[PDB]
Amino acid sequence: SEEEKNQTKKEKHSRDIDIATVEAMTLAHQLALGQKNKHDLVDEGFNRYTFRDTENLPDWFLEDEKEHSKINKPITKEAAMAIKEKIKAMNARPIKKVAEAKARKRMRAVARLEK
Amino acid sequence: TQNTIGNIPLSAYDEMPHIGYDINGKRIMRPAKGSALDQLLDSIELPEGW
Amino acid sequence: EKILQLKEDIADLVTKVMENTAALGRLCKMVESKNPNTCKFSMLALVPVFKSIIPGYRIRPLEVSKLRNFEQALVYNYKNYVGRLQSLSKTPSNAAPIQVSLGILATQAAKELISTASHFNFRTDIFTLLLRRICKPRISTDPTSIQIIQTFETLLNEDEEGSISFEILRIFNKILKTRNFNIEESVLNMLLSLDVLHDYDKKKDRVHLSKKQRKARKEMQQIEEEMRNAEQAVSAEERERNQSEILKIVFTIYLNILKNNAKTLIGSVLEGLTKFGNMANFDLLGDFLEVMKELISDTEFDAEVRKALLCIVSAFSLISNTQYMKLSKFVDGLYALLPYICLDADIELSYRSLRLADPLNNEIIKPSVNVSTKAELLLKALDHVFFRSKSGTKERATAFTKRLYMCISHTPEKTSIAILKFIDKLMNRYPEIAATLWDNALLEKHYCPVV
Repeated sequence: SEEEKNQTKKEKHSRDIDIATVEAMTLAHQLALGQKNKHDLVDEGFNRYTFRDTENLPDWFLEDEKEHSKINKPITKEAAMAIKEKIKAMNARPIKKVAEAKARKRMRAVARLEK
Repeated sequence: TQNTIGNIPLSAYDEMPHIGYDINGKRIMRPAKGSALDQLLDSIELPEGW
Repeated sequence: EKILQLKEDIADLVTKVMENTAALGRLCKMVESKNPNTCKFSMLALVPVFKSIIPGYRIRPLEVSKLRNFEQALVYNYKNYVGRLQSLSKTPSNAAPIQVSLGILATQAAKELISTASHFNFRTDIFTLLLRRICKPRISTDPTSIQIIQTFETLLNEDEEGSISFEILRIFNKILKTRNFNIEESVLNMLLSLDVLHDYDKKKDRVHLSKKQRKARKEMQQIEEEMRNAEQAVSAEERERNQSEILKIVFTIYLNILKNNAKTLIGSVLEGLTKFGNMANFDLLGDFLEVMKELISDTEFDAEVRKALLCIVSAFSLISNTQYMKLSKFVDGLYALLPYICLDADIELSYRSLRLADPLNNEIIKPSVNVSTKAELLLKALDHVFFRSKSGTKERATAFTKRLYMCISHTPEKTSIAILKFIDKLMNRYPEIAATLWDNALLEKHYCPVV
């Protein structure tokens, strides 16, 4: 029962690890295809916003910093593709909603013969 | 690099048993023939660094 | 007879709390260690106390009526209550019979709680305490197991919005990832019970109120109108989120069993993949079928006969379940298998090996992939060819008949009756085509006066 509590330390880790944004996705591409290596990103990591304590500070201050501490790095369409392919869940497009989509478009094709 | 095919689309080699050629010309074979179960698993619970 | 005095002391404490905050804390002080009779007679007596006294609104999120000391009383004492239950049911098979009986009665207490509790935020502890009891390689000495499976089944049949089911299957996934899928098939039947996933659809007598009271009533009605519409929108989004993540959990559970290849579990795996299929991403339908083709091709390198029959029946049931919207290797799967089916002696076997309970409404619920032995698998594969999922094929009608007649020579009696009953239905469809030689006199009086 130790692994029942030790594997969860990796399961919760890989939630703070997984990519959510387009801005993180581009940099993951820039690693994957050989454009930027580890050494290049460690240079880029030193921002306008580095060397900041975060654990001692009250939440009403950090919730105003974190909103406004986002450096607008350039994106790609190549990254936006994959991040839309990452978020799309299972029940996003079932048989039901496909049949319903055609049921919508048939009604539209009828409404343009009503005139 | 060890794969030696540039900014070309990987649309090519989708019908080949190899991904390109390398320096001193030999066939870089596609490494594994995975199961249909594992491929469906990786489209529900996607891999760690996907 | 000290037991009788203790019974009456606890009885007095029950009549105190049911009809007060120090008494419940005293009842938790009763069950600590070393005294088994106080550890069992009160623990099962606190169950109707908690059944009557638990407020279902998610208690503990931190005037005259305090309702804060009472709720710190209920919650803090409930921590050590369930924590005591944790220490009770963790005892392995190599223990004292008193301690083991304490474990059986503890899980009995827990499964009684779950039907009324699991509302407030001390549920995950009880869910671990029952799923860790179910997920064991050996069940032949626990009478509770069948009943706990039943309670989880009911839990997944009232759960409309999907919050309960997701909180169960996260813990359940943890257990199935630590232990390399050593499950008892009844647990995949409780996986089938999930109703989250599928859809299948006066003027005279008035108490007089003040003007300020009536205006308060109008405002309260308007607040409740907002609560109706907002909770409808929230739960409609919650159902979508829970479907999206439960289907991720359910399928990865299934396909990892399809890695390990346990001989008994595949039937229940394909129970799930056909029921909870057609609610996936609709790009996965081609992927599911290509998996079924793969699991056919694995058997083509040589128990496995069961697996290939399952693949055929499952595929046709999948496409016949596509109710809302608008197959070569599977018909050819049968056309190749029919020698191997009849060449085996294991055609008739009741199949009650490791499964304990027949899950829910087995009279109404038709287990459309693993109905009986294998005789009804041949029947339902052929029914799912020539009566469901078109594939008309008069050529294949003549071919399947000519292979069945080279299978009558290798059949038990009941199976040959059923096969000839299907050939009667093929004479209904395609007009071309104790004893031992029964009723073949009938069908061979449908060759000679017809052809």
